[PDB]
Amino acid sequence: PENKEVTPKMINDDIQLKTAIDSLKTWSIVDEKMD
Amino acid sequence: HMFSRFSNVVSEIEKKYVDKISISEIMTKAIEGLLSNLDAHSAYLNEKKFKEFQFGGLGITVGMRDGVLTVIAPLEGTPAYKAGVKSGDNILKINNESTLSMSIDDAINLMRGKPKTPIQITIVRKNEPKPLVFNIIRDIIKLPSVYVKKIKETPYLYVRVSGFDKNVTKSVLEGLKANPKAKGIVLDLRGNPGGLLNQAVGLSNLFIKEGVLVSQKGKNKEESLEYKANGRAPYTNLPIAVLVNGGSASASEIVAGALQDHKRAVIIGEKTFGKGSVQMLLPVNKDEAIKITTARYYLPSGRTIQAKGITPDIVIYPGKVPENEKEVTPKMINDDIQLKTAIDSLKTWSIVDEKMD
Amino acid sequence: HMFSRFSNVVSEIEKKYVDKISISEIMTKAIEGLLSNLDAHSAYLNEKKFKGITVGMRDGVLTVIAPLEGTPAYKAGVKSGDNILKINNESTLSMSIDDAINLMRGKPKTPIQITIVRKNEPKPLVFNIIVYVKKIKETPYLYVRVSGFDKNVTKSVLEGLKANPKAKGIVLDLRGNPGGLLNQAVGLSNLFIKEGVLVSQKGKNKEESLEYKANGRAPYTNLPIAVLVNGGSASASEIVAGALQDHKRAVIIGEKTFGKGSVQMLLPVNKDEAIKITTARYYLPSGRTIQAKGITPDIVIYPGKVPENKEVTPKMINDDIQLKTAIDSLKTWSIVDEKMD
Repeated sequence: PENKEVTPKMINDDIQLKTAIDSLKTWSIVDEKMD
Repeated sequence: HMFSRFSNVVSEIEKKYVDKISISEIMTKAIEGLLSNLDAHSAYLNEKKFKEFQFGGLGITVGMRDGVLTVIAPLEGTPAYKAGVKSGDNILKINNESTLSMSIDDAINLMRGKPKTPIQITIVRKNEPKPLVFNIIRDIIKLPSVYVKKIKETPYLYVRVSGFDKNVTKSVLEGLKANPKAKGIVLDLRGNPGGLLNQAVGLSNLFIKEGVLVSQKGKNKEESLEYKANGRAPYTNLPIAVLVNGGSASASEIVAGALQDHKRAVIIGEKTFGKGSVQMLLPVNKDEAIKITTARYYLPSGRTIQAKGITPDIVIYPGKVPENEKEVTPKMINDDIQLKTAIDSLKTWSIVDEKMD
Repeated sequence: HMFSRFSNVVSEIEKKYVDKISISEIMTKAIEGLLSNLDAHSAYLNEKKFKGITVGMRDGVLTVIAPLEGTPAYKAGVKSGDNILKINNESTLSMSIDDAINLMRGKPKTPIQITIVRKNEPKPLVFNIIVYVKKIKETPYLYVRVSGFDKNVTKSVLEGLKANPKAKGIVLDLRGNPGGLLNQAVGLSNLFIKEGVLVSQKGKNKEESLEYKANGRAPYTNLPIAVLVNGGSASASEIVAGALQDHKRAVIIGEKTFGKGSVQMLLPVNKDEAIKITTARYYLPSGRTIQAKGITPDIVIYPGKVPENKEVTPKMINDDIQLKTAIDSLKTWSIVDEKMD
């Protein structure tokens, strides 16, 4: 939805990649809270 | 005795002006002009206005952005939402009078008044090349704000807070108690204009055990209040997933901001409408008083809400996710992608919990 | 004393505000607030004008933020908003903010060549920086387009009309004219009016009520006139339209005008500070004022296109319908003149 390395260009092209990055952001937050 | 600079200017204005205005009228224009020049949210109450200050309305919460009047968020139960008023628009006129320069207090006075009284508002929208005129009738409709709805085929609830009014903490606590088998929350704060601070720290107190919740600090050492969590937090481990949107402010970012800094939740949505400040009505004269901001609340970290806002950890925008009765059906989740993403962040939280179990 | 109301408020602000503000800072906030609340046009002047053009990005195109009055380049003849092609032999397709200010702005009194392409000009015009009359084709009516009420405008209009002794009507165009010097505006209206009152400045005092009366040196009393006005005309442009309309010396055609009948008398108040307020307002021959009801044209017509089936071409007339109406009102004037003759 709209308003050598992985730039945000193709991240927006496919939604499955974006969901995987958001799933990793949630993993980091839970790790920090439990730490 | 630094009034010399003001005395020189006022000495020539009263002498060479087209009209006949007394010193009293000129000074009132100076007091009112100075207050409106400090910041947006200041106003002056005269002899007549102050006495009458101490029900109903269209439900529009208003605030100024970059010098232009804008609507923060219309409440769901009020006719403003039903009429078609949306957040982010610019108010141009009300009752056929211009909105070039006023304050929040008088603008609220225009909306508020006797119920069942029609009001005409002209609104300029980004997507509309021409301003549109809206006719809205007033009412005194009372609707519950906080309600919990279990989501089907998931252990995750859905707690929507429409407004931070009184007894929100009790309703949230009872709603979470009514589902002892729950294993998640979707704390929806989208389009929440604001509410009371004393209850915002109460709601977040259910989740945070140790650590400051928010701190108000002016330019003076005293009056610098600081709210801290108590040891009676019952739900220090249950997963949360807060939803925010550009129509949330004024203790809609105290609940979201405090959880974000304490890593108690995953803020999801768009950037919030940055609005953090405390306004009081200090009396200055016999029956004249000024409304001047003195202190803001800084998030547990120490950063400020005005006017940066809350940047969600996951940024998304409203839309339909691509596809190929007292509960949250799978259908209603599909219309808005922001609600589906909030459940997705809850699934990852559960998986990490099981892995670390 | 009289400062009791302000002293109490200014102390509370200095004591219980979010930030720490000195009395000097709060005084300027109060001064600038008072002038703004007095009138929209009035404004407090810090360092006045004695003590040059900024280009920003808006909708993907370059726009001018604020032009300075003291820059001599403004009087040179450089017009903003044009499709700029070259600035000192530099490509304008891709420039930065720092590049623009360092290139387009330089030391004055030095030759600088810019290439600008104008929509109406078939070829680009090269400008080096160190109010016209045009006969309308196939019609005996001239076209006195006054873009701005600058100096010598009255002399230029009178001289240009003397170059066309066969004149039979004037489309006096005052559309989109912010205004200018009153003394020149009265001089322009004095060409066409033999006797009467032109304008009158008035304030709150019986003295200083200036009144302007026409003299007998009007050369073009009987020449037909059809003034064009719109919402972009202010001050001196409304002075001519109102003075002619009240004297029945012209036919005003167009839309309603924005009243700007006031005088902003700049005046110092301190060592390096000044104020600007309204001191006199302009009242048209009848008596009614220009601010802010403006001038109601006799023949009201909004911009549009006419329906299909060195000089002013017939094709150029068709683009704007107001110009066609002004020529039509001159044709009727000629017929009525002939009938009584």
